[PDB]
Amino acid sequence: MDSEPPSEISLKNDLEKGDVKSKTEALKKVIIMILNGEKLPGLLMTIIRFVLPLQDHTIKKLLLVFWEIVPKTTPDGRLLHEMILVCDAYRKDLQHPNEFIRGSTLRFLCKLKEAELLEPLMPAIRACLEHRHSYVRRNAVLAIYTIYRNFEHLIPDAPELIHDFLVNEKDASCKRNAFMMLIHADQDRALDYLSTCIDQVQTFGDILQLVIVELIYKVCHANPSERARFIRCIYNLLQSSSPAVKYEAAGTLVTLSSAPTAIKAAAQCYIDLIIKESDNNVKLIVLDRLVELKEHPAHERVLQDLVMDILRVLSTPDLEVRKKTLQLALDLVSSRNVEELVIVLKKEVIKTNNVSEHEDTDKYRQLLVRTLHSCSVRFPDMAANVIPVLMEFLSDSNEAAAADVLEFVREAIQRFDNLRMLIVEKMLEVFHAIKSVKIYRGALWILGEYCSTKEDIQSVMTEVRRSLGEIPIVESEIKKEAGELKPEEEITVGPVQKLVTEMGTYATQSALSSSRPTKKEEDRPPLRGFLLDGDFFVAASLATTLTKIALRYVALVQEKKKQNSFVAEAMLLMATILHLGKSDPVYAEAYVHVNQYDIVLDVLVVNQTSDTLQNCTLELATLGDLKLVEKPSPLTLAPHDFANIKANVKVASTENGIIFGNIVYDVSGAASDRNCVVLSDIHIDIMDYIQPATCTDAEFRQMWAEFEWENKVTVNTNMTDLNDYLQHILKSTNMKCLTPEKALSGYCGFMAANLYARSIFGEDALANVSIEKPVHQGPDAAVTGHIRIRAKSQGMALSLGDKINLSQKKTSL
Amino acid sequence: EIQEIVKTGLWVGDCFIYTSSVNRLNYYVGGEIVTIAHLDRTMYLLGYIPKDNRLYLGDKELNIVSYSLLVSVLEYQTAVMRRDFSMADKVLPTIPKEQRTRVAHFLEKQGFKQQALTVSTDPEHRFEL
Amino acid sequence: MVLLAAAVCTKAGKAIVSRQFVEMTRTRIEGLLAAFPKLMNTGKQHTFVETESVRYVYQPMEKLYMVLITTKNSNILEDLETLRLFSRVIPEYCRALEENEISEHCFDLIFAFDEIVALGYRENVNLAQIRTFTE
Repeated sequence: MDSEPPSEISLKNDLEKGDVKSKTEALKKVIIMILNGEKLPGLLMTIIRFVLPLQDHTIKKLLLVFWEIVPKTTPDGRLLHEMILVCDAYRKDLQHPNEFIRGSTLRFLCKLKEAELLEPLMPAIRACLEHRHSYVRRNAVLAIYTIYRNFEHLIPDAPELIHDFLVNEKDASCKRNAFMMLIHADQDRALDYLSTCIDQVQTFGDILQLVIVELIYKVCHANPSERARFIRCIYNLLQSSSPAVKYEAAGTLVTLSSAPTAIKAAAQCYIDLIIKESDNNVKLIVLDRLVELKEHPAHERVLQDLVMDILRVLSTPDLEVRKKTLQLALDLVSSRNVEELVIVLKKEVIKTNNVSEHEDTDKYRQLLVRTLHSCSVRFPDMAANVIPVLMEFLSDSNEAAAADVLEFVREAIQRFDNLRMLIVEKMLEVFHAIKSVKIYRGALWILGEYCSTKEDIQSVMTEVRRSLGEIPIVESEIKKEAGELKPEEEITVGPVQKLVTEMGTYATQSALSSSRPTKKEEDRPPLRGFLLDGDFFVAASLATTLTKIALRYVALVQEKKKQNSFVAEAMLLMATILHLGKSDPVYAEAYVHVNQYDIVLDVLVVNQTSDTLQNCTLELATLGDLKLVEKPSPLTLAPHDFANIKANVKVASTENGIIFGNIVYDVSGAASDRNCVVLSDIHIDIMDYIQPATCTDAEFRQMWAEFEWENKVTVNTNMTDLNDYLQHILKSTNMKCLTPEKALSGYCGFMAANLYARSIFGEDALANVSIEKPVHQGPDAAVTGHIRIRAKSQGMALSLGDKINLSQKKTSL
Repeated sequence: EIQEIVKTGLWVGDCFIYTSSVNRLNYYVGGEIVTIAHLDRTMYLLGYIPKDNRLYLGDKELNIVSYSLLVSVLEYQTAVMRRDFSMADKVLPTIPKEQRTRVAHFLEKQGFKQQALTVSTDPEHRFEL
Repeated sequence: MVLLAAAVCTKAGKAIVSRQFVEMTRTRIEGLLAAFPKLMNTGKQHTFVETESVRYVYQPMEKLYMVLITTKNSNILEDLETLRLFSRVIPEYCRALEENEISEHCFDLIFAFDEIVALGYRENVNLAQIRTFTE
């Protein structure tokens, strides 16, 4: 009988039957239905009658079982007395020669904090005063303590009965087996006795002595219990810069992340931390101790650095461990992050050296070039390293492989003015075999800026200019680029001037030069030719032309703040980006009142009628996410009764199977068809059910992408900013205004709120409230705001859309 | 009696350089145990062959691995043990950063907070001294 | 009490047999055991996993969870050790875990629970000790 709540009639029958097995099974079936929480008092006389005196342990044990989980509730066969049918003949049970029945009886009897059993539990310590097992003596210290807990904090429970009444706790210390139920409030002499016992311990018992009294002067003295306290005590005597090298903490710690890569990744972190405490700049974070595994002697054999190499990773162990490991290389050794990121990047970025680090997918290659290159932009020393490695990247000599390479290096030159003169000659080489945009773009920029340095350019450019591949974006990049630097410093059959001619043709003009350009018609609609066409005031010469622009870098460009940079090593970053970091007539009148922060729905129940409505009961219901914190409890609604009855309200619950409308309120009365009527007290909305939750800009952005929010409305009374009406109203449809999606200035400055919720509707809810408050001569519609809304199938989107207008209720009875 | 157990050991002068069951190469000076270096794996001291300028270690292999003994550290610390704190300071220009702070801490443990203050690179160790 | 309940669960969505040492967790016992042990106590194949602010210690046996629950704790070794001793005692009564056979020996298991953990404090048990009681 797993859980069957109607079966009590059969149990009575089964409980006495003249067959002992049946009786045991019955009583067992009662236990299992109560434990789940089901019907049990009908049976009581039957249950109690067979078992009572006997020394036959199994039925007695079963009855003994049922007296610690419901004795108080059941009363057919027990009623209320001092020597109840729980203990009257269980004084026999306590005083049987078999330890088990006595012991069991003692154990339940003393366990209860019952006051209708207080006297019978007190000399119940007799059953276990003699200690036939470790179990008997432990059973005794726990039972005396449980007696002490049960209203006997004074002389009824404190001395000895004949050996224990609160003194097993003392005795246990010096006896062969220990266990101290003495944790609080008990004899001082036993506490003292436990200390002595630390030495003459029994190990289970030591965990009991130890919860009470901890800290040792020793190293130990033995056993897991003492050992477990000991690592706590050690952390005290050296708190300083974490544990560093984990103590006896290490054993539990592995299981704490049994799923399976995460342990190594964590372990790797600690091992890296431990090596050294470095400068602790941007991603140079290694704490713990400065010297404890050093770094870097030149006589150390086979050195520290061997372990450091693991941390430099491509994936060399698996991805979770990889992400931890790349950060960890950066963390022990660099200048900041820059130094060790360049080494690390050199390995990752595409080459002709190894083909286990090159790939023909263009974005990844490109990104890897940008990561290597960002280190230079960060720190100078890296410029010198980067440029020759970049030329190796080029040497791959696939159209695309060159292409990616050329694209970053060209950015580097914008930063690094006439420093990378050397690269230009390498960069031209792979520009001729071509099937893509990227190669043309980049090459034309290097060869263009670099012209003073070289003289090749008609020849290199011209094979490509009459070759094909994909050429949209090529136009833009060649347009600003081709002439640049020194007015007449090249010549192969086209000097720098031919280049300016070319540069202009490629931009949007027409001219025979480099055997004509591939295309002329520019990239995306805004860019066009014209700016540059106007430009080249002084023909490709460092002055105030293309050259200027080329040998200068747009805004601030420093660090790895992503200003001509990309922020570490490209593969590690994907993982970091991913991390969102999300945090019968009846009359009612009613108002909601709050006194001393108690929120209640006031209801007055009125019988305007002369007719009888007796049988009157009042209930507030649990609909779904609405709940009663206590229904109105008066038996009112009688002939010409006016009553004030208070129903307390909650807003947060779990969905019930009954209707999901406004608030259900139920009054009952006389009638047999409609004994229960549902009638209303004032408004509560569907919107309550939504649950508020919040987003950060990353979670908002991810969800924006994840599912559409095209749906918009413009809501009146969003004249005001985010903070005022809009927040308060948004709150009531369990929403909250978080992070921005705005871009403010002297022409821009709609207020933008990123909203989130996680509705109990199987959807989230998100929105952006844009408040069109004029920051221009031509506003949208002046003050008002357009709320762009969604939910996960946009079923709550709509709630956001209208619950940001207005919202107010009041009455004054 | 020395803290780190001696799995195997060797005498270089009256100083005992030994391996430990922690994989630590330590040296005994003064009845104090200092760690000269950390061994990454389990290693045994074959002997010290002046020719190679090395201590020859062997793993499980009947082959050679070599650790040169860090004499400058050892001499700084040995001098400290003898209570020749000044003498150990002469060694200090050839004790690097964190090692000067450590050797300083050795000097200090033996006694004389001030001489330890001059050698300690780290300002914090100076500040406390 | 430190130990709220000691409970044998079926991840059928119910507490098959369970023990409330002193009247506190009656119906409460079934809801906790029913939700949490279904997800492996929300574990990942880790003996300690804590969910809804209640420490669940467990061991899977078939579609069943033998579960210890605490919301307070005195020592690391101890919580496992009562569960462990319980796991010696449970196949003597029910021949592994299995809902029907667990159900039939509600009395056996329940009695062991009272004996093993008394007023939430982890006493010790053994298969021979168990015998005197069910005799």
